[PDB]
Amino acid sequence: MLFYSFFKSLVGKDVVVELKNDLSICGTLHSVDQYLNIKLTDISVTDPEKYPHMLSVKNCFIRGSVVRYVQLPADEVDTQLLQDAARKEALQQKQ
Amino acid sequence: TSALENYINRTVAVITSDGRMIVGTLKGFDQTINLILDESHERVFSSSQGVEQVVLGLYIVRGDNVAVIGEIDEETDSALDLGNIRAEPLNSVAH
Amino acid sequence: LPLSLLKTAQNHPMLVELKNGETYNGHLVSCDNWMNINLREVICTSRDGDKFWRMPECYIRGSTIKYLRIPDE
Amino acid sequence: QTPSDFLKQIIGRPVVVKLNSGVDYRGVLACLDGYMNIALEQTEEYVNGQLKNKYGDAFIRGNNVLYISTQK
Amino acid sequence: VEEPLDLIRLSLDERIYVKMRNDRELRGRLHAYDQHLNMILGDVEETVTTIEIDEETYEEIYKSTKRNIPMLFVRGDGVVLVAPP
Amino acid sequence: LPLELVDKCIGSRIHIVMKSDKEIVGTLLGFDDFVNMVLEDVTEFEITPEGRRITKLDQILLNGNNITMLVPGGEG
Amino acid sequence: SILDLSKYIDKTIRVKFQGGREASGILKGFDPLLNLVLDGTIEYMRDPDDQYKLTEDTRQLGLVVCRGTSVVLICPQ
Repeated sequence: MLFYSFFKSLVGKDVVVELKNDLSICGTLHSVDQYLNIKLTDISVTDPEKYPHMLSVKNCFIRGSVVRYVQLPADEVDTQLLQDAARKEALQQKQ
Repeated sequence: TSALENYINRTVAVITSDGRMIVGTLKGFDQTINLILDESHERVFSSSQGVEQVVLGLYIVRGDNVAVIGEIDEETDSALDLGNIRAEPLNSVAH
Repeated sequence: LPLSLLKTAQNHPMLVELKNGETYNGHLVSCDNWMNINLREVICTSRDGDKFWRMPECYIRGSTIKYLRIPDE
Repeated sequence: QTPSDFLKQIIGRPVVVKLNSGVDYRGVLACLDGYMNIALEQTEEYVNGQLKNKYGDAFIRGNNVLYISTQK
Repeated sequence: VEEPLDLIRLSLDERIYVKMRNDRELRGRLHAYDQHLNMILGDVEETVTTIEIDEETYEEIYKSTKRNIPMLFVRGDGVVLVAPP
Repeated sequence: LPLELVDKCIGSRIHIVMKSDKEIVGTLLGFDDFVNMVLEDVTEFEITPEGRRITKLDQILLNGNNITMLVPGGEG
Repeated sequence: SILDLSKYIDKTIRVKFQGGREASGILKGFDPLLNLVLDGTIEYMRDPDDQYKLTEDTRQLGLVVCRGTSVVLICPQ
């Protein structure tokens, strides 16, 4: 519930999501689900352009099971609120 | 809500867990990532033999294999672009 | 909608390709909500084309199914 | 009841936990849970010899851990 | 009963190193964590280690690549272990 | 029933072979609703190298997520 | 649920698992969670050099129990 809320609070910002097959795609987060699904609008390739798989896709829906790394700016996330939410979730999941 | 209702009855490219892209049209979708598509064709063999690119139609891809699905800006039916075979093969999701 | 299409695919030919590269071409006769398939007259062949054995009935789990090739009809 | 009684009588004893990848972590089992999660300090790593020496508490998830056996 | 998740939550906002699959490591301040081992850490540094093989003598040479990020979230499916540096 | 056989196999020797080329033979101490079981003095042997890996004599909790086969009575 | 094991409660079946290993034998008991208990179990592994000649890498176990969580396919024999 903490990760879905963190994905919902970061909607509308430009971030780069990396897949398990070393593919990275940058775009604006449009929506998120309970299973950490990623939806990127205005999707583009990263700094290497060695993967012309689609090359004409602006909206990409990627599952949460394939995403390995999600790079985000530090100004778009608060450390103390995320730490308090993590400390609450660690007590709520175990009880 | 991150749903695949916007990609129904439109051209879309789905990536498998083995690292293979397939362009088709998702006919129906559900709460699992397993989806039924039509007019499935590869993209790594379209530059060598266009007849061998179209493998089959109306096949169901499982949810454990589908990694990411991106929508294409198809203006009309039977129109596709951006194909190449001189690119590096993508790796698998397992590492 | 994939589950309804699989339930409506009774007595239809199909080819189930597993995650381990094994392929089974048969006629699906029973389906469940967890994508479990029960097919009649299924022939099992490998990824390289080597046929292993033939069975009059076969049961394949949905967790071990990678792809399902159905005809255009 | 019996895995809970086994995990209850294993706190403080030194144990080695082998994961699914084949790496083993040996040390004093400080904390354990019902989902096979382990937290052990001073855990040495053995895959093909000595791989890494830990000076603090090392955490191993239960989803990738294969087995855990007490050292004697 | 001290849980391992409650023990990992006591090391919040401190420098830690997480070893993941495919011979990768990350070092940084763990800002958020959950029960599924998903970690969102600020000021992260990732190191990917590879082994090159010689064509003649077949000797293994260890090489490393390093990258930095201001903030990064990683799922718990790929993370193998966590430790202090 | 498989669960009745697993309950009757407690207290005696049993071998649990995983999905890979690995097995653990020892005295079955107890089991739960999950396939993870407790073993006493379990010896681990790898089949594809065909050799023992570690000989521990204690209470070992083997997770059943990768447990493939369970044979009471040990090997032959 | 969908596949009734009562037709195979006294017949020899072969079950292939997700891990690549396969077993063959006469099933003696079944479970609603796809767990099986069979007597006279012969287990064969999956090797890159042993594809058609799978009779060399075969081991015997007798009375064995296979869990339904790792079962991938079942076939009559």
